[PDB]
Amino acid sequence: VKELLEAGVHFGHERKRWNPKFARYIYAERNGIHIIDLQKTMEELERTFRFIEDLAMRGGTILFVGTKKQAQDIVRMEAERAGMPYVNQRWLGGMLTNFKTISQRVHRLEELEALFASPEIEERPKKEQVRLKHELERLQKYLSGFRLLKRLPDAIFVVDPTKEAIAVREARKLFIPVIALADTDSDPDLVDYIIPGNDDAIRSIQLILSRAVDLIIQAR
Amino acid sequence: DFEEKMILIRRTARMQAGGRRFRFGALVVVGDRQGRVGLGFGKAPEVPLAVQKAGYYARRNMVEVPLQNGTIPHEIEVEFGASKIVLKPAAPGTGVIAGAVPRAILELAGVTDILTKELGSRNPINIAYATMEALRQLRTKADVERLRKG
Amino acid sequence: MLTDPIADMLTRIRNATRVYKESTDVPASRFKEEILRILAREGFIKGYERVDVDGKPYLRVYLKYGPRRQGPDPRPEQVIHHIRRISKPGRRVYVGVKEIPRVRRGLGIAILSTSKGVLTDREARKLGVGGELICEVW
RNA sequence: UAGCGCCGGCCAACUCCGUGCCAGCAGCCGCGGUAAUACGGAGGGCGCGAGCGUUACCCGGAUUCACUGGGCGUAAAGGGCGUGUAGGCGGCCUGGGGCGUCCCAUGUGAAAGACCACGGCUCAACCGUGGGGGAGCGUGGGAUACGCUCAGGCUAGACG
RNA sequence: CCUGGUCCACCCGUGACGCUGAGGCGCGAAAGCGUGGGGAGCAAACCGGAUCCCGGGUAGUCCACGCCCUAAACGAUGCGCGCUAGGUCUCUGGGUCUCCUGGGGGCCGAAGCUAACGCGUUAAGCGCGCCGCCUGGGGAGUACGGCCGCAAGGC
RNA sequence: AGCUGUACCGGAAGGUGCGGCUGGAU
Repeated sequence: VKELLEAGVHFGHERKRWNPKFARYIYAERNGIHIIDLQKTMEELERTFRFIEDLAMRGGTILFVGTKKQAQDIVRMEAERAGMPYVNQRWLGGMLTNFKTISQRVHRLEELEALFASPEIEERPKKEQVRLKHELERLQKYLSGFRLLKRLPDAIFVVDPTKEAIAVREARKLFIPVIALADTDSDPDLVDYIIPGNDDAIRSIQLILSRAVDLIIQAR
Repeated sequence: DFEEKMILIRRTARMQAGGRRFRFGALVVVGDRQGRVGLGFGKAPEVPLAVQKAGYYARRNMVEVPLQNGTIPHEIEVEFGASKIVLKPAAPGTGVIAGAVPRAILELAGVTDILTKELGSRNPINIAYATMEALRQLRTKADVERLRKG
Repeated sequence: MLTDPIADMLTRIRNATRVYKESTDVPASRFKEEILRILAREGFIKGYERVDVDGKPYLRVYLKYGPRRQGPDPRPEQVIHHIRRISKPGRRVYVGVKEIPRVRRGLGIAILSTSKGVLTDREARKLGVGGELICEVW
């Protein structure tokens, strides 16, 4: 401990929002809010970190998924400080189970960007330029960062398992391990390697992601 | 590498403005006669396409069967929807005593000695699903031992 | 009025194991203790303990599960798939030695209340006695 | 000496002519108004054969009286609602009886029939010899977990 | 004024005194009957008016006794007991009082169940006890026999 | 809208009393 407490890790949600399956992680209730037991936080953190370091040294890739508001930037920055892909803008329904069809769109993206890196755009009058451009910004808005995946990942990292329930389900279906920064209002059983902490509290997300990414770096 | 059996093709219709649009659904089993079974239901506008899709689903959906002496380790009763399947082990030299659908499923599993019965609803799709589920739910002496004592 | 205690106990075990509870409580009695020891021996449960709840004697039963499953629905494989009551009040089922059932080709067990105490089907066939058929478990 | 039924699906086995909702077929679904693999003949084919079919009755399929083994929100089926007699069912601990229950032994479960072994008819059917098994019931012992009865106690049901 | 049911707090008292219950015995909306009274309004039948309406109107609707005893008499869900996540609203008690703990009435929903719709601690889930009922539709709640009723009719 | 239990129809593709239900829309 001693790093988490100042980062606001152990602050959950109100008595209303809690998923009962999470009852084994709540220390106590204070001022109408649920507090997460820090001991088990540390223990599960150790377990997940051991997994991550072994996987990283083995050469596995982790797809970082934070599609909340305040999670976007942290996901982006932490992913950049690695070779790992990321999805932060929007999770398209079926990135994994339908990976084949998404790959076509990825190829279209790269070929279009090559077209703009070609002197052939002097054809296709300004209207055609406009259309293909609009397409390119749309693509780079969505399919950037997901680009690196030549194939299926070896793990997944989720900010809020309930917010990204679809991605969690997709990971489950394809027998891919699940890592998430779950909180009070999330189902423990769907997440293989769990970090019981905060999904709000930008400080907590920053700390967890930074530590994990640094561990990846030192183990690469 | 695998064998296919085509249980049924059906032509299901839907209304549109002054017309009927048809679609073909095919029920297909894929097996190796060694204890790997797949069941696939495939929908397509054309029969061969339905067959292809059903085969694909069957391949991407595999189940392992714990065969001893080409028979089941222990009897099972499974309900799916309104239909029930009853499977019961039999001594060698009995043969597969089953309806068309269960026989088709079980033959490709390597099963050669079994006594079966269908109860309640006898919809081929549901019977097939129930059969597959029952097969998914078989345990051996070793598995039980590991679960209990280990 | 609680008509049948033994059925109640079996149902409590079943209901607990369905929601993957770690422990369950059942009102204590001698005969229930016998059934529980039989279950513990055959490794269906982690084991039972004699406890007290607000003055009343209870049995605390600790349940057993398999490893965490992979893929969708990671709920662990059950150790007690199925538990019935054979001879209910209102229809008592007694069996001789020759009529003792074989459950799941022996993978499961059947609990009997013989004159020599509470035995599994195997032990009852070995000794060579019959009695009231209590329950089947697998 | 070689019949006899069948060839739309169930169900093994397909073509040509003749009539063209007529003659007719059909166990159910249903066939027949220009080929109709379903009606009637012919070639071929399928099944069984000194037999092949059709009616009548019984069991099966029928889990469609469900003990094994079903149900009652809307498919058929919760009584309009109470109070209650006969009946059915019944918490925890200790002890006696041994009715139910279980076990051992013994008697009876005739002959023929069913089952197994061997044998006689040139084989079989048929038959002979031997061996078994058998629900139930009588008798004499043993067991006491559960159900039952008594005898005592307890407070978690129920009353005050 | 007389009287029934029920909830909570103390945990004081008895010591299994319990649950269901075929017959029986009671209660049973509206409509309908008998013997008396009453009748403001509303209104079957009926009398008129224009082409499903508008004017009048007896029974009845009312009371007191005695009948009748049926419905979409419905939550289309028999009664009792034990077990299985919670969230929210609302009524009524207790406390140490916006936090607990009882008992009712609704909505969403774990597991589970269901043919689906949906139910889901007020189960249609998991179990035990007792009762009533079901077995293709129409003929038909018909005929016939029997028991009730003044009759309609009911079973 | 529809359905239903009783009661009555000498203008009965049915109508109206009295009451109930949603297996019908604000």
